Amino acid sequence: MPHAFKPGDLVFAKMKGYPHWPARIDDIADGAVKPPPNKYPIFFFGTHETAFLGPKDLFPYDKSKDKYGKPNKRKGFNEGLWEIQNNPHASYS
Repeated sequence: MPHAFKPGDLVFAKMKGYPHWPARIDDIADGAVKPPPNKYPIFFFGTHETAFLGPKDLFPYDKSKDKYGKPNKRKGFNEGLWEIQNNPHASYS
């Protein structure tokens, strides 16, 4: 059975006006800004951007990839597909 989300989990993450996007739950570095309560720091593959999202907008990657893991015209999306499949745990700093 599922646990709560944890750093390193792979997802597609949804935000308004954007397709379901390949992403991971990030750690918070010592000294870094902490997320709001009940939100997680989401790192978006390809764009390398970060947003704070709650579980309603996080779809586990294994279950969802068949629906959401197809090429998209949006900037960064296809690079992000490569990252989540091929090196989802690397430093992209």
